[PDB]
Amino acid sequence: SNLKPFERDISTEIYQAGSTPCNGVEGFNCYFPLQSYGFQPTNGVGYQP
Amino acid sequence: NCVADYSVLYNSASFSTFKCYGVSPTKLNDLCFTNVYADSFVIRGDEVR
Repeated sequence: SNLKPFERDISTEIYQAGSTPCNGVEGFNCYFPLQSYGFQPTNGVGYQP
Repeated sequence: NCVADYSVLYNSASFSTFKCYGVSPTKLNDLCFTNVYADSFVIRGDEVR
């Protein structure tokens, strides 16, 4: 669910987007919650830090 | 002129590629569209990228 204002809960539980939970195993329809971003000096302005 | 149930193919989990843009995967069932084009064919594996 979305955040309430000023909410910071650090979790690494992979969430199940499919019809069956994967129980913490990165598999089908169970993505990793944390996405990293490829900062580059050549990145576009919309993607620069 | 037909209502589409978007849960059958999303929960079949037989698809090796499922990339949706402009709409999220689990809000297809909520939305109401004017028309949808379906393009069916066979492409080699690494070409699907």
